Amino acid sequence: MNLPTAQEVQGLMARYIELVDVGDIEAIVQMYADDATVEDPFGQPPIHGREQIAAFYRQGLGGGKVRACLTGPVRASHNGCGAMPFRVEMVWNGQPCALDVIDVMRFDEHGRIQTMQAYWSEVNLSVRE
Amino acid sequence: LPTAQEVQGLMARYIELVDVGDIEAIVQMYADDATVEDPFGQPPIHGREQIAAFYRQGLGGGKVRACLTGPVRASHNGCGAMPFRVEMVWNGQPCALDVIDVMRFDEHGRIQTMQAYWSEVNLSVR
Ligand SMILES: C[C@]12CCc3c(ccc4cc(O)ccc34)[C@@H]1CCC2=O
Ligand SMILES: C[C@]12CCc3c(ccc4cc(O)ccc34)[C@@H]1CCC2=O
Ligand SMILES: [Cl-]
Ligand SMILES: [Cl-]
Ligand SMILES: [Mg+2]
Ligand SMILES: [Mg+2]
Repeated sequence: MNLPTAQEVQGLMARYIELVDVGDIEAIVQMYADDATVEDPFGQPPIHGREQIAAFYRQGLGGGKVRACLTGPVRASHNGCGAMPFRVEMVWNGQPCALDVIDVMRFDEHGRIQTMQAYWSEVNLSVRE
Repeated sequence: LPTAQEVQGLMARYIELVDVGDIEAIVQMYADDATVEDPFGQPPIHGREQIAAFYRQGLGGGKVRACLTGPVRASHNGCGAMPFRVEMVWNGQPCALDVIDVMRFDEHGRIQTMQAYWSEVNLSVR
């Protein structure tokens, strides 16, 4: 594909969250441009290129015990970009938890993720109480 | 720069204000030389009077409601992003729209940039 249409951005970003959910790291990494960046969290130093991005998703996911679901619609532009609200479910201090996240993404004119920026800090982590 | 908890406060305070239609307090939350993109894909709007003409335009009828539809996500470098829904009338059709703003706050606590993510794919007749 060409540069994704708004409909195309909605479908690309929804598939990305299933991959994170199902932990299919190599498929995640194919969605990214070869020279992509990941800023996650946003505010931390960017991670360049597919080798560094695969290891990061291996770090983050490879241990298992992480479900990610959208909590609302993907918001898609007309310049290849979209934003999405989701929740991650995993393990913190041996007890389930949850991190509410928004990822923005900019795609390419080949339809691959050129950037990504994941918003969140500890204010968005919550636990049973 | 403002804290992650404080960003959850400035951004929520900004939807409060959209929701009741106070354009002058919305404009005061901004910086000098702020920019607005909105929608992200269109050139930026910059100037303080222009940023007012923009809120006057969208909002002015008194008939646009804004509410959050999830929590504000905030970073530790003075930035946040938020999901919300706008309801408005559009030439007699009752509609809705789904939106994500991303905002960065200067050290003075004012918006330095705002980028609003949405499209016509984010429109629904209610
Ligand atoms: C890595 C992680 C699980 C997945 C995840 C997190 C944060 C942001 C994310 C953004 C994504 O686009 C996909 C997955 C995550 C969590 C932070 C701590 C944790 O367990
Ligand atoms: C401008 C608008 C009402 C308000 C609004 C819209 C879109 C994005 C927004 C982002 C905001 O932070 C505050 C308000 C809006 C609508 C698009 C069409 C319309 O009538
Ligand atoms: Cl939402
Ligand atoms: Cl949400
Ligand atoms: Mg799944
Ligand atoms: Mg390229």
